[PDB]
Amino acid sequence: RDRIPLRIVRAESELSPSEKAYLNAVEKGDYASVKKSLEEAEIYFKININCIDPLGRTALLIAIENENLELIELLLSFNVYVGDALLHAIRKEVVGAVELLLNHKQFSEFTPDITPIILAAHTNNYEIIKLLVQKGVSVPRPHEVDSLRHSRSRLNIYKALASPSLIALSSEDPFLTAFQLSWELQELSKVENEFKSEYEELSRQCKQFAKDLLDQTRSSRELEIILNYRDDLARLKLAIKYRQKEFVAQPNCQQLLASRWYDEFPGWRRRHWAVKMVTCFIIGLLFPVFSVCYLIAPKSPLGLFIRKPFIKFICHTASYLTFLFLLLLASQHNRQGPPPTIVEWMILPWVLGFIWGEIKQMWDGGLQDYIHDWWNLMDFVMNSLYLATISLKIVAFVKYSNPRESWDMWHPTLVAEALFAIANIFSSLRLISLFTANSHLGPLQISLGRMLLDILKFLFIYCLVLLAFANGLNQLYFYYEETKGLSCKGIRCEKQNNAFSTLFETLQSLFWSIFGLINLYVTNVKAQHEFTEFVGATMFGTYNVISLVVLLNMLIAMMNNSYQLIADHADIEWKFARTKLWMSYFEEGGTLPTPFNVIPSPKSIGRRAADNLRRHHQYQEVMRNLVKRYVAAMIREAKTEEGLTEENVKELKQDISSFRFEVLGLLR
Amino acid sequence: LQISLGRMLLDILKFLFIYCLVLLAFANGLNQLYFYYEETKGLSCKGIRCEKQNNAFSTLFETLQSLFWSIFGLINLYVTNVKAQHEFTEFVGATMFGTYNVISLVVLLNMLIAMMNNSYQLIADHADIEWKFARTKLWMSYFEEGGTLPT
Amino acid sequence: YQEVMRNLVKRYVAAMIREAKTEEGLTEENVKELKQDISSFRFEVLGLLR
Amino acid sequence: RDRIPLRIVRAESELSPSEKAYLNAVEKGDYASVKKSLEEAEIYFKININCIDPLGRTALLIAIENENLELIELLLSFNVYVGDALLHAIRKEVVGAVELLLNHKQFSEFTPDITPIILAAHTNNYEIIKLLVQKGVSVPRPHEVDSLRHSRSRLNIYKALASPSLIALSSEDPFLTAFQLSWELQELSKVENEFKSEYEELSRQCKQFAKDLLDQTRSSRELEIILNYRDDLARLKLAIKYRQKEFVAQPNCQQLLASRWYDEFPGWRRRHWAVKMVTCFIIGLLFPVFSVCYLIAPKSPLGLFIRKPFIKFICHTASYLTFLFLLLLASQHNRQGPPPTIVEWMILPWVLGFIWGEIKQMWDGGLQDYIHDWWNLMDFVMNSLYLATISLKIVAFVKYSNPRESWDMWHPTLVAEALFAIANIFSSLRLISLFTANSHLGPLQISLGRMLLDILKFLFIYCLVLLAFANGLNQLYFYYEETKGLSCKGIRCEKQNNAFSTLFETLQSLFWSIFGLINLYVTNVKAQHEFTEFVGATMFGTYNVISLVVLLNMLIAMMNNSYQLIADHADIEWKFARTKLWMSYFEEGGTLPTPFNVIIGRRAADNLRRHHQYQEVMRNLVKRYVAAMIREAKTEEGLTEENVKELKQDISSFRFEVLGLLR
Amino acid sequence: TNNYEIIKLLVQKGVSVPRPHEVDSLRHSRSRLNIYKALASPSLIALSSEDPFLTAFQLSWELQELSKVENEFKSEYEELSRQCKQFAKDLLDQTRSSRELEIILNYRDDLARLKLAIKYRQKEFVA
Ligand SMILES: CCCCCCCCCCCCCCCC(=O)OC[C@H](COP(=O)(O)O)OC(=O)CCCCCCCCCCCCCCC
Ligand SMILES: CCCCCCCCCCCCCCCC(=O)OC[C@H](COP(=O)(O)O)OC(=O)CCCCCCCCCCCCCCC
Ligand SMILES: CCCCCCCCCCCCCCCC(=O)OC[C@H](COP(=O)(O)O)OC(=O)CCCCCCCCCCCCCCC
Ligand SMILES: CC(C)CCC[C@@H](C)[C@H]1CC[C@H]2[C@@H]3CC=C4C[C@@H](OC(=O)CCC(=O)O)CC[C@]4(C)[C@H]3CC[C@]12C
Ligand SMILES: CC(C)CCC[C@@H](C)[C@H]1CC[C@H]2[C@@H]3CC=C4C[C@@H](OC(=O)CCC(=O)O)CC[C@]4(C)[C@H]3CC[C@]12C
Ligand code: NA
Ligand code: NA
Repeated sequence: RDRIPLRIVRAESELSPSEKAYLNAVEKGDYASVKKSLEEAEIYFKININCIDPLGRTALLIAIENENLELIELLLSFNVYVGDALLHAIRKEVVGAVELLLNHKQFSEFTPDITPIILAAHTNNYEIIKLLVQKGVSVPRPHEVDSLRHSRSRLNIYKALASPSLIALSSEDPFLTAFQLSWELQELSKVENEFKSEYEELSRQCKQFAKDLLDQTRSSRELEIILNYRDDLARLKLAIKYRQKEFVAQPNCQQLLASRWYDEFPGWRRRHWAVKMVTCFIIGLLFPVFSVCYLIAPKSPLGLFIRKPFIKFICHTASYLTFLFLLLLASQHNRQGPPPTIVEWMILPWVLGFIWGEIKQMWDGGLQDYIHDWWNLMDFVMNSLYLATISLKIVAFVKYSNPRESWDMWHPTLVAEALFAIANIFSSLRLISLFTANSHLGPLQISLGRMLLDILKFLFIYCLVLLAFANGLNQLYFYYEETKGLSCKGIRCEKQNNAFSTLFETLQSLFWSIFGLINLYVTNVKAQHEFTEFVGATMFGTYNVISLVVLLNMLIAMMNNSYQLIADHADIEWKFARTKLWMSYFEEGGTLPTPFNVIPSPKSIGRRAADNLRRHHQYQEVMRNLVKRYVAAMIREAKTEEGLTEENVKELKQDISSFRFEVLGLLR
Repeated sequence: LQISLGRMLLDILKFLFIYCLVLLAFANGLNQLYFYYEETKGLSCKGIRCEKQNNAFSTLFETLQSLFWSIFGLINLYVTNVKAQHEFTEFVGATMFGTYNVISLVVLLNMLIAMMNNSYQLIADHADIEWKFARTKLWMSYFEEGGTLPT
Repeated sequence: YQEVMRNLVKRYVAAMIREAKTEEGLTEENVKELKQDISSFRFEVLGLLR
Repeated sequence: RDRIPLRIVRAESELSPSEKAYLNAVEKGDYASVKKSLEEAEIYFKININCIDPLGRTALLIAIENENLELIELLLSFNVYVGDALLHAIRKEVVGAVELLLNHKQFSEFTPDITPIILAAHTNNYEIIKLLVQKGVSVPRPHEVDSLRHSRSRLNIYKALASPSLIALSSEDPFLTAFQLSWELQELSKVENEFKSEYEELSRQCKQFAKDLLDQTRSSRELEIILNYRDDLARLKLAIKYRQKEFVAQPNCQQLLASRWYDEFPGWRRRHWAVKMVTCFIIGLLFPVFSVCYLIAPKSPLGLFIRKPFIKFICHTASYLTFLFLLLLASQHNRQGPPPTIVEWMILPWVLGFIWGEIKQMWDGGLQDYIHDWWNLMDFVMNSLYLATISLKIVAFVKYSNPRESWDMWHPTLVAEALFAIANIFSSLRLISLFTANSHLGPLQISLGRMLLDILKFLFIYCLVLLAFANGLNQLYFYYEETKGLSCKGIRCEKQNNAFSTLFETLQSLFWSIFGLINLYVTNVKAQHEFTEFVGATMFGTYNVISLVVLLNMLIAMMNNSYQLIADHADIEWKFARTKLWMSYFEEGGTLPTPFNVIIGRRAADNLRRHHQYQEVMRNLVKRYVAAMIREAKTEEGLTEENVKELKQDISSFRFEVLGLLR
Repeated sequence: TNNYEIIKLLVQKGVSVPRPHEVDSLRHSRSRLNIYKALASPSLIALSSEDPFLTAFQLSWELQELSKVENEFKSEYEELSRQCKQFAKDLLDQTRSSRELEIILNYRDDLARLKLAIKYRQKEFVA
């Protein structure tokens, strides 16, 4: 028509105008008119007590929303249907919920999984949670042997258990509850792609709660009581095990790890940086001097001097540097390859030292925690190529005796030299992993290492573009141009005669055509077919546009967004890996670096219950202090939020209005 | 503008030490693989800079020049041949040179672009107040007497 | 110089105490102040009328 | 020592504890204890009335800060030294300043340039400004024939004049006041390096005020009364003249300009885009048909057809496209050259049309507004190369008669062909300036054009790096090499024989070595000097690192920050240039594109009628605007603490009055 | 808390602060950071300082070079040094009249206060 008719499609019963006067009496703060209207309401005919608006509000709630406790005492003095009014008393953090605890299909606003203590934990109010635990309320355990209720109810249970007040109260130790809950919520967010950000939010909440308990640690003996609690530094090991990147790199914790890392050094971190370079240089030069000791006399000044973990790092990395200067020296110095040089004879204790060090590293931690870090996998590939290299040198020495250059092209000396060179690339890229100790080159290296996983998602797409244009240029050019009468037959050849002939040759031609290293005369046919040459050069041109312009600048943009997202969490991430580095040098069994790891390098009971009860009650005493001052601290921080909702004005408004209705009731 | 670039230089110089260790890495590899495989001293010109590029991976210093100039498009593929017939060492050497070009030109250099995107975003907030500090360091070196009558 | 700094510290302290007022954010404890400024007045007037 | 002592270094007098009881009688709202203590204060024994805290807090101010008007009436009933208390009544927007207006070296908190109406304009409260204009208060004019007071006082005067309530009140028309003040504050921010962001902030305030008056225009006849007010569309021409990029691209004004741009197309902007391409294609094909008319009969359907400005754009740009397809056709077709082909005989009316069009464009607007836009300068260079081309063709035809290739190397046919080709590059890059009409290719082109000025600041640094490494590589390679036997002698040759020989050759070698186009055998010496070859290749290497690894990625980062700063304002600043494109086709005298370009008391009655009509419309807009901003002052989603300081005394004074009536 | 009135109420009774330098470990660095956090407030420097520009400059220098010493608590001492560097600019902002500004920027205990400001890297005092 010309107009639209607006009618209430979903009908509401509404209420008798006398009932509207009763709900006008309440919420205005009338202690007189509500009492008069309820005494009238005893007579059944005039009005009903449990009257409900078309918009919620069944009488009792209005006395909670407009926070007035005398009307709650008046309505609970009568028989008002409570229903879910206790839960509405929990949301607003009204501590008049005592009056709903101590005393006394209908459109419940809440999902029916909600018990009072679940919604008490969601509001994170310490007082109401203490008021509900004192009566005794349980939570269901989450594990299982129609579908929205199950995942919603499990997320409400984990959302309730992850609150820092059912972990401050009702936990034997809140650090294990925060750590194990952060683990179960993280690994639970990986299970369900749906509800991913909510379980990640809860795991971030548990990871922040533990740092906010560390922040309350004064008097550093308490910090050692926390970080030594074995049910060494067992708590830190268990914190690094659960990836608690904010528990570690608390500034209190790094004081403990930094002093532990600097045993006898005095004000080492106060000296000049060039003096630090001189001390690290001359300690790095004397690494066989300190490590011949601890084999002669481990109870000695030099034997106790390498037991200090900052000196273990300079001895371990200094030994590794001399291994690398010796590999620099290897290339500056017969098919029957024997001891080719004195260099290799010097190399074998270092290589057996790294193989022993990686097997010894795999004897503790397991292949899961070993295979989690990428540098250990790089050590596996490196040392595997060292075993292949020395095995092909031995096998090359036996059963071979002498053409100069002519050889089998799979002669094991050549494969030994090639795998040796690849193992030198992988061996001398380990110095990058030495950057996490430095404070300037540290966070940079870990930000790049964090962008690598976003690059490797991108190169898949590029590999499918390579398979695409490789199929296309091979298919078009394996008939038209083929040369078998040529001398050098590859892209490498100075002439570049065949590029797209075969598929592997085409993959090399496109991969090298990322760079400016393959010329156009590549795409010419020895015959005279200008159509297939033009189609092939257009094929190669759109490859260069999609790869060089379309995708590589998308990779730049992707690393711009990823590096923006990384550098926020760079400092707290760097220090977690710096502790991982530091805390691998605290333990004994791990001193005496690689050439001295196995041999000197060749010239070529009621007291258990007493300590458990001692340490247990001591730790629970410290926890009692930390949970006390923590709950006081967060309650303090609840007050300061710099924002006032509209229901605070709703509280002041009735504070004035009920006082008006009472003074005017006493004056008239 | 000049002071924002001067501000980004200290973040570049932290970056080039990583690249120097990558140069040390692939230089150790390509020297170690190509010092025996090929040599040939019967050349009129004998380096990368020559018109034919005869020996590039032969010496460590020659390999450092070959990788550094292979950042740019200035070193051709026929560099990685062997005068003898060893297709395996030529392929492993060209794969090592290829992963050098991927790590240096595709991953390392665009990470440097991203790093200068974040650093230049962090600098240009405090650009106006830090330009004028250096402008008064320039101005206030001309207020005193004893420094007039130029060079 | 101490007279000039007397003037600057005077008008500076006045300026920052002026800027403490205009923060565009009220914490909840301000409502905790107004609520007791009504509540004590309630329990005093009701103490004088009863 | 072991401690550090803390003493009050800047000591002041401490008020007598009775005076502390008097200043504790105020700040609580006592209407009884203040009155008793002041009646006691008439006796000079116990308390002086004008008592001052060590922290401001004069007795009167506390009654203003804690906003209580009855204590202001009580203190002004007595003789309290007011001083600067009126100004403190202005800051808090207390409308009890009436009581300080109608009635009645000391540490003034304010700079002594501050009159009441300047600080009334800084607070932007309409009511207090109306209360001070009704008494009659003037502002000093800013112009001049010890130094902080002068620039601070001028910035307070311009800060007061730029407020949208001394422009809503006290201005004959607030659009000229907003436009001219935005101009004077922008061009005043360019004068003073210091205080740049503050005058730019005030000019942005004036530029927002005008758009916020156009937002109050309902009933589109009012919008035409505003946008036609000549003291055509004179107010939009004057708005584009003052770079009011937010006045233009209000959504109300772009409907007037869009409907003006579409005269007799009923709902053109609703059709399918391919149908739009067909209509623009066949109107673009019939350009000579519509433009032979308006020469035959300008009072005719086809003569009035080309007077519509959307059809002028398709005829002008379609004619320009056929000029460019004809330049494509020129290269697909004797020292003493003629007008050699039929092509250039066809070209000459096109070229004389553009020269006439640019001289005709320079007859109106002046060389300042003409030289402000860059495409007009590009037209100047293009048509200058056209004059040089045809002049060297005519000069080449006379006094020359025939070696086919062996020529002078400066022979005017070659210079004519080279300048003709450069003029074709410049001529066929004008199609990019056709992008502002399109809604998808529009804001992109203007964002790139706004990054160009940030690129050109960067290339001067790069030119100094070129002079640096060019001085080095020339200085090192001038001696060691100079192959003067080679058949081909430069970088462009097949062998690249001498590249760092001379300075110009070195500049070409480094510039082309930005790209991968110069090999390494360039840096050899014909002699055997490995040290100078290595130092030269290290200099060339550090040139490649500074230019390609540091300098060019810094340019990428710079364009990342600049493009982030541009794309916030990209859409509004696109539409300003789109109305600069649109509004150049509204006027007559400018039709008939390039090849067809050449070949009395009633005045006072209309001035009073338009003047009183426009003042009535502005009466309505200022009324509903002031109502709109006073509505928006209420909703700010933030309460300062002094609101709680108002409610707390509104309870406290009521307490000390009820307790005064019951006891 | 940076409240001027309560600080004036406590200085009038006479209260001292320990000096930070010395010849179990959380109390020492936490107590040191509370002492420097208290001395860096712009009301102990408005009161209880002979001249607050030298106190702001020298405290910004000791808090910056103290943040370089301790890698832990780095952002907190940098925050306090930024607070001291903002305080000096917020005292310049209160300079009305050219003559006063020259009294400040000529105070040798030339332009000695500008030279001493550039010496302490006060990039917001300058500009
Ligand atoms: C598809 C999944 C991957 C992501 C999607 C990619 C988006 C689609 C890519 C578009 C296809 C590439 C264009 C066609 C290639 C081509 O023409 O290459 C084919 C040939 C190139 O020369 P040949 O003909 O000799 O091969 O084109 C020509 O004949 C010459 C004229 C064409 C000019 C090309 C204009 C396109 C602009 C591309 C360069 C942009 C540079 C950016 C810097 C300003
Ligand atoms: C390690 C510390 C530094 C940072 C970490 C770097 C991350 C790991 C880098 C991955 C290794 C590089 C890939 C291997 C190189 C290689 O294959 O090079 C080795 C050869 C290249 O040709 P040759 O065999 O002739 O040498 O590979 C081939 O045989 C041809 C088929 C392989 C195709 C490569 C596909 C990988 C994609 C890389 C290009 C991406 C371009 C991006 C634009 C879209
Ligand atoms: C100065 C104002 C401009 C801005 C300031 C620029 C910052 C300073 C620039 C540093 C100087 C450049 C380095 C020296 C050039 C050079 O060595 O070039 C000189 C030569 C290059 O080969 P030649 O010796 O044959 O010339 O160096 C060598 O001999 C080979 C070994 C050096 C390896 C260079 C390692 C530096 C890393 C630079 C590449 C980074 C690539 C980034 C992608 C990962
Ligand atoms: C080929 C060999 C002979 C040398 C190749 C490596 C060296 C040239 C450089 C490259 C990386 C540098 C390393 C990078 C990082 C560190 C960590 C850094 O250790 C610290 O920061 C000390 C701990 C602290 O700072 O508290 C100083 C030494 C070291 C190993 C550097 C030692 C010198 C290295 C190995
Ligand atoms: C793709 C390469 C080969 C360039 C093609 C040459 C021309 C045919 C193209 C280049 C730019 C195009 C122009 C770019 C922008 C416009 C504006 C546009 O005009 C409008 O938007 C109509 C007004 C409106 O949309 O309200 C449509 C035509 C036109 C001139 C285009 C016409 C066709 C042009 C001249
Ligand atoms: Na390992
Ligand atoms: Na023009």
